[PDB]
Amino acid sequence: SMALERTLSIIKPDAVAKNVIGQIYSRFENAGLKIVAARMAHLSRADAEKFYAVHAERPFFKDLVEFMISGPVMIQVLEGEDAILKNRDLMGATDPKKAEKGTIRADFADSIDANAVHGSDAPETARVEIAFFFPEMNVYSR
Ligand SMILES: Nc1ncnc2c1ncn2[C@@H]1O[C@H](COP(=O)(O)OP(=O)(O)O)[C@@H](O)[C@H]1O
Repeated sequence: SMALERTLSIIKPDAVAKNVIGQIYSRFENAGLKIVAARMAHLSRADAEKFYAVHAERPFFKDLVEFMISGPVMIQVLEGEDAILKNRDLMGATDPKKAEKGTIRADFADSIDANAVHGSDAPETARVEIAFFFPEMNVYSR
């Protein structure tokens, strides 16, 4: 057995607009991950900037923020064995052109400029990202 983990997932505005929330949810659920918190939201500039602070110096920072506030997102906490890595494996590489066939990014995105999904990349970032978007009373382990 591996540790039971929680990770923060975002279906970005591109995939929400494509109306493929359900298909992406089924990738998680069929992989053995459970949706334990969820909310559709529309991020403010400030919140997007805070959430992606780690990339504040990167050349893509401005574009990322404008993209993430361009329309509603679907945010969820995924729980299961090895959830953090499992989610990342389902998402695929940052660049959809380089992502493996069958990943969410390969299947639902075309360029790095709009790449469908976010997932926490480590235990530490998972904790911070979950607490950013959900109070613990609105996360329901099962
Ligand atoms: N060169 C780029 N141009 C536009 N957006 C980018 C670029 N690189 C990264 N991004 C955006 O910033 C997000 C976070 O970057 P990063 O954490 O490095 O990738 P990942 O989301 O695969 O963990 C990416 O998922 C993507 O939406």
